[PDB]
Amino acid sequence: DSAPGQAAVASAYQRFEPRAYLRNNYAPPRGDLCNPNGVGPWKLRCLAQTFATGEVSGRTLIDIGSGPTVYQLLSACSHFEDITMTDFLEVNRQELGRWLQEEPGAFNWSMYSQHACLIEGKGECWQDKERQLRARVKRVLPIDVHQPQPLGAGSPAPLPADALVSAFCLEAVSPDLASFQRALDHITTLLRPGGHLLLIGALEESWYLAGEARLTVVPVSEEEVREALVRSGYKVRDLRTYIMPAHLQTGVDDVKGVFFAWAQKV
Amino acid sequence: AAVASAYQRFEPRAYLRNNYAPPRGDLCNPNGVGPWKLRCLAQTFATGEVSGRTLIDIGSGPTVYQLLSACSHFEDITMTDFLEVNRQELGRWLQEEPGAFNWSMYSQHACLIEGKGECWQDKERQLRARVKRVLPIDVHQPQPLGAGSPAPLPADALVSAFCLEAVSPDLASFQRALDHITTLLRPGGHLLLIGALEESWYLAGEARLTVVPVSEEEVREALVRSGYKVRDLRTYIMPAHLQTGVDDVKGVFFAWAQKV
Ligand SMILES: Nc1ncnc2c1ncn2[C@@H]1O[C@H](CN(CCC[C@H]2CNCc3c2ccc(Cl)c3Cl)CC[C@H](N)C(=O)O)[C@@H](O)[C@H]1O
Ligand SMILES: Nc1ncnc2c1ncn2[C@@H]1O[C@H](CSCC[C@H](N)C(=O)O)[C@@H](O)[C@H]1O
Ligand SMILES: [K+]
Repeated sequence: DSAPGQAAVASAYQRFEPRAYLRNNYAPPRGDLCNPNGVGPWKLRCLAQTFATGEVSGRTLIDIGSGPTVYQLLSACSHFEDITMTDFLEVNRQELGRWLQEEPGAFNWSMYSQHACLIEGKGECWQDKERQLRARVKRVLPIDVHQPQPLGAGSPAPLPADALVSAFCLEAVSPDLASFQRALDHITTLLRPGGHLLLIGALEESWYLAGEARLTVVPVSEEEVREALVRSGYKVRDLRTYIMPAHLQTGVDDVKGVFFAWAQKV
Repeated sequence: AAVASAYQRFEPRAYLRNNYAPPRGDLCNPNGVGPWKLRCLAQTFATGEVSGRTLIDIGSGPTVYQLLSACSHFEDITMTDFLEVNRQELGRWLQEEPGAFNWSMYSQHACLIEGKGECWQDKERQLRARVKRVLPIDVHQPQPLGAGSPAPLPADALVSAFCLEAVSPDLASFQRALDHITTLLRPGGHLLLIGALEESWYLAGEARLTVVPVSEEEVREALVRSGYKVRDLRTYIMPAHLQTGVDDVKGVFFAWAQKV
């Protein structure tokens, strides 16, 4: 079973809104980094503090379902010299490309880049951060989390990878907890034993709007998320919860919170 | 008595490209003169020992960077300059009009050095908040603001960057103009002064201006001669890659002194 639900999301995402998605989630005021209790700051804080331990370093990194965004690698690029970026839609790989080349009409991430520099407290100016990322991002490859080999056979990516990053993928492209738990299993086939996984997801989210489609996805929870990481060969080192305030409960989702997980593969 | 007429020819927008656009205004290299200046101010304030209610910025010119670290410690500050073209240029930045100079790059790097987690927009609007007025001034006057000015004298603290040395023909009229502004300060109030070292001229478009060449120890002697006690005085040595054709400045000094 379970392949029908998956096919439902692949359909829902063919209506996907590359630049509309950014304007409505990462441009102000939904993305206001001035607010220190808010959600942009929190995600970036979790990423900066985790790499601050230095215990997550190496050679190769893979972003799992990057979408058309980068904030999730900002604090992370000073620590890996080979970044792999991935998404399922060509039109999202193409919007990232609009940003690696530095065109006008590419999304201005600079206000995230600065906040990350501020949190890391190393004196870095956001332009050198943005130059570092554009150096280390070596490839941008198609991804499907529901395959047994998510990039395909003989993929370009240097494998195994030393760590993994993923923001709002699995709980957002999986229709049932079984689909999730197996997708989490698929990407760990890419993480070398002893490497680290950094995850960010929605909590108790069952429906959201990708372009025009109203797709159906798993109401996942903090405790289910732990249980699923252990089930796949990790030990959970960190697991933090953000409670979604009233200021951003549009009517686009039933998202009640967001979680960050740091787990290491045994 | 003979006074620097040369300043009516001073283009503000060309001074701004000369000094605060890159290379000198590229804050990415941290051995550079821009970062260095901002550090001195943040460090002096992070002590909390400079604090109060009122602050006056003398010879501000068309610049604002010198109050970024400052506005978190004084609720009422006023900015001053001799020339109207400059008070107008501050006007357009504080009121957010167009044609206004983009200072964000400097706000950004001040939020970075302090490390309060500050949004650089919050820093900018806190300053626009706390600037109350933009008044003219002549530092050679025994009273440089005129009588009965809107300003709340005596201030808790003063700031001045690249002013006195850039407006005095010789050491003594500089030493005089320093005397002239100490009169503006509450005893026990603090002075934060930045200027050029062994500079003699600089360019501001068509204007070609004259500076008296001063040294670190000369700069110290003049502060005690005005009734100050220096709690810090440091020197930046202008590196080759910032020696362009806009002046002959050889270094930059910073001073933290307390009126006794
Ligand atoms: N089978 C598949 N296999 C592999 N990859 C697939 C598959 N199917 C689809 N993808 C690709 O996953 C990407 C999901 N993408 C948007 C979803 C998040 C969205 C959901 N609603 C709650 C949540 C939203 C985001 C922000 C917040 Cl705060 C909230 Cl509330 C992540 C964006 C980026 N990573 C980000 O961090 O913003 C997308 O680019 C697909 O193309
Ligand atoms: N006689 C005088 N009395 C007081 N200020 C004067 C003056 N003659 C010129 N000035 C001002 O002193 C400034 C010197 S350069 C401006 C320095 C400024 N604080 C900065 O950081 O860039 C000029 O703006 C000029 O208008
Ligand atoms: K000068």
